[PDB]
Amino acid sequence: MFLIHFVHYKTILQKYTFKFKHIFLSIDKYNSLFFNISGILIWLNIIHINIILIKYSFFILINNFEYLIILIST
Amino acid sequence: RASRTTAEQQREEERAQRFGLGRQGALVQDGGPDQRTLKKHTNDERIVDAMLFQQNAYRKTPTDEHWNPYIRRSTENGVGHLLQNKFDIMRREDRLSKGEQDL
Amino acid sequence: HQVYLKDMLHLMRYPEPYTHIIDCRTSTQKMHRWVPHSLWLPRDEVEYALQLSADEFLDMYGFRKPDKSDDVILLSHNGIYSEQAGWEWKKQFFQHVYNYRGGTNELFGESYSDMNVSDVLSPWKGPFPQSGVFVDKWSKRKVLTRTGPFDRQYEMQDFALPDLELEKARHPEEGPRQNMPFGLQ
Amino acid sequence: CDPALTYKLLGDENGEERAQEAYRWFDLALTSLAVDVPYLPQGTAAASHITNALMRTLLTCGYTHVAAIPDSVYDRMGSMGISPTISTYELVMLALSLQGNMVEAESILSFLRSHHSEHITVESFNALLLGHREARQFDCCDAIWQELVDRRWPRASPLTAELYLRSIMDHANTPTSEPLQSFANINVVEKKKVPLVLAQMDELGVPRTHLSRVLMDEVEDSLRKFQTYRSRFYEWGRAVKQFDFIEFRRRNGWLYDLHLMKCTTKQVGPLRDFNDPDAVQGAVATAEIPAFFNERPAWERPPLEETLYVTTNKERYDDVRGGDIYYDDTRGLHDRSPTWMNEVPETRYDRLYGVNHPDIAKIGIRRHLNVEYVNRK
Amino acid sequence: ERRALWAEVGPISDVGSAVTAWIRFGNDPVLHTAVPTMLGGKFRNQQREKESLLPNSSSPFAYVEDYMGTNLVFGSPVHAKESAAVWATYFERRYAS
Amino acid sequence: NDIYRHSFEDVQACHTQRVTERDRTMPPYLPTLPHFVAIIKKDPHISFLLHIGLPDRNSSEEGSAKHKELEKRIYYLARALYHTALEYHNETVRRVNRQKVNVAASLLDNFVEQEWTTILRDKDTQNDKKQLARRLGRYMLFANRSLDDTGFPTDARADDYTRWMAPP
Amino acid sequence: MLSQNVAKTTVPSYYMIRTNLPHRKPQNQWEGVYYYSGITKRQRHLILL
Amino acid sequence: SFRYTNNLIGALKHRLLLESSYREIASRKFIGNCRGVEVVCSGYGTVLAVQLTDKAVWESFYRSLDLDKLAESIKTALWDATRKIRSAKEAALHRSLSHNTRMRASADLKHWYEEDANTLRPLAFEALKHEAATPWMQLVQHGKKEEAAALLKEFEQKQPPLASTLKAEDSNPATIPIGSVHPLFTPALVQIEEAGGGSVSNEAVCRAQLWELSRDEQLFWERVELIRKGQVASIGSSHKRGYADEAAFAKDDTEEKVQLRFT
Amino acid sequence: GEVLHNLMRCAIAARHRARIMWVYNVMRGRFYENVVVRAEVDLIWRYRIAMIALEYLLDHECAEEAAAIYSYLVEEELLRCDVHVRVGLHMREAIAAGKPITLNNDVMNATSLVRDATAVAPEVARELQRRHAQTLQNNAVEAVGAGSAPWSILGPLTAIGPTAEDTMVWLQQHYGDVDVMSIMRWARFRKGKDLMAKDRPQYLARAAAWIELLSKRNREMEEVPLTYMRKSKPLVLDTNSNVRVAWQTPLMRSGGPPRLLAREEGYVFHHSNSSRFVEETYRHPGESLQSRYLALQPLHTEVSAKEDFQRLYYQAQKHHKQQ
Amino acid sequence: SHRRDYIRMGYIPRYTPWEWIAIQEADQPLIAEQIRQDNIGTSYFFSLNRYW
Amino acid sequence: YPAAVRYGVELCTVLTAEGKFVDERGSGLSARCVVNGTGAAESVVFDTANCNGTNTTSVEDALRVAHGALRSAQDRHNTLAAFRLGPLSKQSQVLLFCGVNAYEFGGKYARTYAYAFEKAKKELEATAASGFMAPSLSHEDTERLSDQPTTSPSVDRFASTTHPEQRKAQFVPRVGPGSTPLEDPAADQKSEWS
Amino acid sequence: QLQAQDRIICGTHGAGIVAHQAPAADLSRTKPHEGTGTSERDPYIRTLHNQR
Amino acid sequence: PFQSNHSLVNKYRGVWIEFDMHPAFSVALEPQLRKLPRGRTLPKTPAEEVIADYTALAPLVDDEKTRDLWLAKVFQHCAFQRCGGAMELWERYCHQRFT
Repeated sequence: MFLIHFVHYKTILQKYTFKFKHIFLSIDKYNSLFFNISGILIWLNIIHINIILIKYSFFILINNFEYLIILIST
Repeated sequence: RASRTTAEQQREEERAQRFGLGRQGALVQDGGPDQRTLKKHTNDERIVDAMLFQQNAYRKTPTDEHWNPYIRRSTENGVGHLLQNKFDIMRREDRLSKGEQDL
Repeated sequence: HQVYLKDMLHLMRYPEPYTHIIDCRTSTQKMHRWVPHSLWLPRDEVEYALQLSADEFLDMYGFRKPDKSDDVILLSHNGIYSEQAGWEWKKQFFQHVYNYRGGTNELFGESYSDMNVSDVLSPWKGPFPQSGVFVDKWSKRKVLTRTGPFDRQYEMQDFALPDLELEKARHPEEGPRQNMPFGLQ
Repeated sequence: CDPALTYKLLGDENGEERAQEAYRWFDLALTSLAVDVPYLPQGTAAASHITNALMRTLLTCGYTHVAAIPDSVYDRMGSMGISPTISTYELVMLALSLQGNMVEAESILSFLRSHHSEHITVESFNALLLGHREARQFDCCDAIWQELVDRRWPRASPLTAELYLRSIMDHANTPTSEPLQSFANINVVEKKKVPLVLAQMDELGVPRTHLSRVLMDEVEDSLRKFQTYRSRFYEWGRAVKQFDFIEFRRRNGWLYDLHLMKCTTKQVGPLRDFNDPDAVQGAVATAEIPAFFNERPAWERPPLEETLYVTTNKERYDDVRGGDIYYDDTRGLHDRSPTWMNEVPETRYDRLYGVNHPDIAKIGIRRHLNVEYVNRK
Repeated sequence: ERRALWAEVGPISDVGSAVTAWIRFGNDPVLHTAVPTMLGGKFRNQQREKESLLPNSSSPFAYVEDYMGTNLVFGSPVHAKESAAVWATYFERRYAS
Repeated sequence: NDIYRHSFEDVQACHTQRVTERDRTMPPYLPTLPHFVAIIKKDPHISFLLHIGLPDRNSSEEGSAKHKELEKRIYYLARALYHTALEYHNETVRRVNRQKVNVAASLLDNFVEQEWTTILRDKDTQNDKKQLARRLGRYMLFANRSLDDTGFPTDARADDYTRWMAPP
Repeated sequence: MLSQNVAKTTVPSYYMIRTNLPHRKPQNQWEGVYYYSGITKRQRHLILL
Repeated sequence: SFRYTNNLIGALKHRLLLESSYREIASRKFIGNCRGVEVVCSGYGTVLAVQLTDKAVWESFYRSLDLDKLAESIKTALWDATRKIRSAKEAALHRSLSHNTRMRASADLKHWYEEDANTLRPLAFEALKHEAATPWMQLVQHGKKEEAAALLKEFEQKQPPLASTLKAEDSNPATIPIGSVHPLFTPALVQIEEAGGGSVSNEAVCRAQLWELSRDEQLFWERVELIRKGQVASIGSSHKRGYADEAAFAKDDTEEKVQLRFT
Repeated sequence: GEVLHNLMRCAIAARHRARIMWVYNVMRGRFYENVVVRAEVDLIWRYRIAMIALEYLLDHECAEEAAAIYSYLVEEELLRCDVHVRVGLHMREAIAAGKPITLNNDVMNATSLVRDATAVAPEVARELQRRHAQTLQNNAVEAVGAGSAPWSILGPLTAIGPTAEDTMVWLQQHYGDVDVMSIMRWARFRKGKDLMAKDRPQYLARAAAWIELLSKRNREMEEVPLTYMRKSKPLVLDTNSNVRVAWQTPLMRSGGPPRLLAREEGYVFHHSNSSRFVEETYRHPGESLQSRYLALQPLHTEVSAKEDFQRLYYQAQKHHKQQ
Repeated sequence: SHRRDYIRMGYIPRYTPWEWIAIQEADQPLIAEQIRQDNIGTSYFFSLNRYW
Repeated sequence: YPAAVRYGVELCTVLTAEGKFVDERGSGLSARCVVNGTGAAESVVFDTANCNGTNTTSVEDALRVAHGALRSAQDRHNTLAAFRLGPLSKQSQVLLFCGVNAYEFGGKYARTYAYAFEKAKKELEATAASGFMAPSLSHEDTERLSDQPTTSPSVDRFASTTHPEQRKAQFVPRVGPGSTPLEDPAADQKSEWS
Repeated sequence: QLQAQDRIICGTHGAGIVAHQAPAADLSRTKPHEGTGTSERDPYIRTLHNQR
Repeated sequence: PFQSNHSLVNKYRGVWIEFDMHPAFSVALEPQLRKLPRGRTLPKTPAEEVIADYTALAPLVDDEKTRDLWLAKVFQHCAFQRCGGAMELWERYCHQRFT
């Protein structure tokens, strides 16, 4: 048995904020310093490709993993 | 009474239009009813529902996440949860009335 | 999330106004008993049912929307359809969706198997699928992957039984594996 | 076992009524003392002792009475002309410290050290420590502790040591703001000072066991975190221990912060400067930046990018020949097959195909079950 | 069900219990029984306007009514008759459906 | 609404909600003028002035005048706070209402401090009026007291409160 | 099954012999040594009890 | 089984502590003394007796005879007594709030200001129907029903005023009935408790829950049968299409690749 | 227990109280030693070690150490161990006979040492009263800097009644919280020779000093009367921040208007190393160009930062009877 | 941590920031033998002998 | 309804009532006092003009007259408050006694309300015996697994109780301050310090 | 000896070199290190230290 | 958490009995208790000797707690010696009133 018909009131006001970042916002990524590259010399026992525009400006980088490559003013 | 009901309908339709409430297209689509085109910087029912879910997410009490001491002492939402005794409450009230930085 | 037999019995004895116990069982010919405080929202209709408005849902299902904030607990046979429906509820962003694993089947001690699925798989009669072929990113060699004819499911279903007297029945006498050399067993 | 919390909680034990009773008892005690020429009742040892007792019993009442002690009780004693004592100064210092007002609690101790030296007892230092702990002035609390350990005559009490340790541990647990909270919390370093304090307590003769067990649990936590011995340091660097830690992290499913087990695939390209776009740029180094240094700003990001879209970073099975070997897929959470209607069993809603705004009430079920049906529409 | 059987009596059967409950609710037997009652915005002077359709009772517990207006218990004879008629119509429609 | 009624099944389905005492029902601290005046008079200094601090209202004609002016100022402050609580949702009028709140609080504080000075300056043992007045606190002012929509101190920070309530 | 356990080493081939790519990550000097300073759940429960 | 029930438990323990405090205050006498005069009042704030301690000391002070000074002293003593009553009233609430942590789950600070001394029990405008009442009524308003019945039977056969009824052991929170623990919904919490004595009657609540559950069972079965009728009317037959089973495993296509031809 | 007792004996011989406290701490031990390795010292050995620690510490005026060790003793109720061991020694012979009854109160009191302490207690009370009276008189004399002072009159000490029950209850009425019976039983047996059956005054002084050191209430009772610190306010004509206007009590002020209390008129505690206290009055500007245009010249009369009520009363006492 | 133009734009700090200093200091424990506290005299007899 | 009852119990708190008392001992001296509500103490006054010119009135008689005046004023104020609150009190009682079905404690949840009340009633003594320290709101002091009820948050609800990476509240695990595992807290990193 | 040092450095969120001059939220619980950027007393980034 | 491959070397590795009696009773029974096991110290006295001492001296000492502790020590000693004859002591003393 019921007697009174009434409207429904609810306090949907949370008035609160909860922010928690996920790990994928923190997982590291590769970053590097960039400079205007002035050419690459790919050297081997005999064969060497030589792509150079201008001379070295400040410093010269060397990578030897598959092909010995010297980047000039990179 | 008619004006009261009309005002209620006006309020609800204004809220729905402002928040993008309701379905986007027909009830039954070719691939399903849950197909919406979330335009950038446009409010939507899916966005408000996602916001509420992300904020609550099986939350029992606001203090449920407050097991970590840094979370407990963070005062981003407020400082009510850090007052646990009438002495502290009255001291804070006295200092704020005096016009000093709250401890 | 989970809800257990103790919680279900406690809810049956002492109910609360804002925990909707949804009985998401299809094929009404199978269901016989009524779980207490339960409301019928079948999983085959939940996808459209959750899209309706408050009155739009009330005038069609005889009860109002769970308000997307109240707790909902889903029951079905073996807890399979209940889990599938809870997926849809979570996709609709309901805050508290719980599944009762075992459902009415374990609650009433009957044996109903909705979504009849066999744990074992038929042997892979075809060749190794192309989708599982892996090519090296440096040497460009073709490499395999645990899929298709051979994978973890096949290994698990082939694994030995926990009972020794049942295990000895499978393998023949004088060793479990003799098709292979002594040092490779 | 927190003295500050004891003082804060004893007020709720009907402090105001007990304070009024104490005031009445003090008044009648003065009347009964007057019957022991124009100065004897005012200036005597008994009057000062009674005033000290009144201050001590008012210390345990509510905030109103402890705030009224230093400005009402002290001033009334001065007006009556009762000579105060070191206990009186200690109690007024404690009253000023409990309310967080340390600017005056320091000045009164300065007066005591200037004019009434070689009379300061230990309790002044713990009063100042309690006030600083309540006022969140842990740097000044450390300064006072160092002054005490340089003095060594006040003979630092177990309570004083406990107060300083509790202050430093509270400072350790206090979090910083978000710019300092982007990495791990930096205030946890404050627990490293605990072994130093324990060694200084050993030198000062303060017993270690007199500390409360609640404090001792956290003290042992900080010791197990920052107190490795040399003998165990000779062996903590090995392979078995590190790999066991790796196995524990794998078992608990947290391998995002391990050098050996984490391989990073994402790379960030250069920025095309508009000053001179002719020149091309090449990398000269490589760094493991935590990826929140260079994030996509929020306004050019999909909405919250977490619940709406599920993203998995997998690897191509075809020959890459150069490119992103590990690429991520971004599928919407609510995504379904374009032909889901016929792949799911047919239901009651199939008859509503193509209608923009169907009148669901006509197909509604409640109409037949309720005989008094009426449409809000 | 084996412990909660048929309800032999209501919550308060005897008027001896009713007076106890009335006092227990927090009502003073003098002032609460002496405050006047208002019907339709008037204090029911002139002895409740002499004869009235409603009984001259001060307690609204005498005036309690079901939501549909069907007080078939302790009500007027004609009121109970029409309430029974309303219930019969509603239930016959529901069972016909 | 007394003559006519809703549907029986409508009310039957409506009663399934079972309004909860914690959040579903309306809070007991709804903003009302008697509530605001009660919480204003709850202050120990205000109560002291109302009861013993002022001279007897029926004794001297000046006592009655001071009492009626003090209660007028208290009523003004309570009504200003009540209007602020009512219009607390929108901020266009909240600031201009808080200006009236500030003015009323300043008037009340000025009167209270003047009366406290005079009742401590006017010209002994066993808990007399002057001893009780000195035993009371320092009269936390109302002109710089934080309240929000309920007459209670806010749980937000001082910066948040002072940016909520600032002149337009 | 865990989604974090990935392939650190490349599939065996002749690159590992004919190229100068190192087969292990160089040591990170800034990352400290892993040591054990935790509390188990039963230990915490026993302390509270 | 995690939010509503736990929050209700916290609220009910808080209200039990408040009701025990109400009993303690109502069964106590507070003495407020200002100069010569002293006023003893009950827990409701009603004056029980005004006396003058130290008559020899204060006769010269109060002196013809002075009236305004005596009146102001009496008023000060009465205000002191009322202030002490309100201070104890608030202190009990503060203790309950500080010792109850389920109220600390909600970060709101208003739980401290919601129940100030004005809005707590007992009340000064409520003492007439309690103190002036006969002991039978006084103890029947407090939930003790067996004692009330025994006293009524004895009567029909033949210092604070509430000290006789509200005993020291009555302040124990384990003696508070459901009807009296929450003074707000007392008529609604009277039905649940048993008619004989003050205790929970599980029979009544089981009966009500069982009746409601039977009604809901009939409604549910009607609803589900109507839904199934709608289903079978909407679609042709009662059969239902099966679901495709999601599996990470690949599929074998040789069966569909193989076809026949004639030679 | 024997090893730790020897360690503490060596520390006492070396006169190293820091190492004495360290060995007491290691005797108490911690969780790891007490419950994991299960290597804890015997209870009687703990009592003996703590007792010898007290004997060394609190006859050299080590108040904090004595208080710490006594708090440890009362934490686990080791005060009556010296009579428990005696009744156990008696039960050593009693077990060679019938019925070694339990530790009744009468059986405990039947021992000789407790009866001797009860007999000696009135002398201890008399010595305490005399020493406190002399200390109070000396404090008054050193406060006035001469000789009679109002401080020495009506001290916080009550006259004793010539009855044994009143004498016994006076110890509880004044100290009450140090177990004077157990202190008077510990005071005897100095280096193996008891003092009750020997020179009394040394024992009386030792017991009185022990009670005075252990009783915190006694420490609060006997204190040197300090001086009333004066509050200060910043100058209206702010010429400097170190100098402040001091507040003068009505006792010091011969006249002055009926001012309110210090806090009400505005005064706070401020004092530093380089601080001075003054009374500020600006020079009255006579009507001229300087008054019309130039700012007022302040005038600060330097006053003391402290006021000594004891010396003020001492001066008035002999300023009155001289007339 | 707020330096958006880091590494990519050629910004590499000359001085290690206080946040990183505190992080690295708090990551590792402290050796208890580095306090080298001494209160009692040297042991001439037993300290050298000790246990094998 | 709760707002209405709060208004009713708050209005008479600030409202006041005046009372009079004339001495019955033959002396004409009377006493008039305006008593307040809950803070039942406000202005009082004696009128010595009414009594005879002898003015032979005892201080005890004056105290008795003041007592009578205060008692009369307080009972008048109580009667005024009862008259103010009665008409609404009866309607509130009728509403609560009739519309019980639409309440938490009225319908099928009456058993839940009784169970919660009994549990709180029983746990109050447990807290008192444990020293008013709120004994582990999160049930961890329970020496037995059967001791902790089924309503405690301590019982896990995550799927795959033995597998990590699935014991997450949301679709992706989240980190709080720094990079702490907020989703599944470990024993060491959670503390009840202060 | 900078002039008005207390107001410029210890009193201004911009240190005297920041010109603080979608609407701002009405009732917002802003973070301790941020603000709505309405005026100087409520800058977008707060500079004054919360400590003493 | 610290999980060590090697077991804790300093572990007691046994059942502890929490022996704690009144100091007077302990020193009185010291001549008898020397034969009973002490903390990590186990005398090799014959078990029948201590059993006879207990059965001959227990009625003399009037303390239920002391008797219980003494019987517990007797049980511990006879368990260390693996002497099965001591159950008669339990049936003589404890069985009538404890279970």
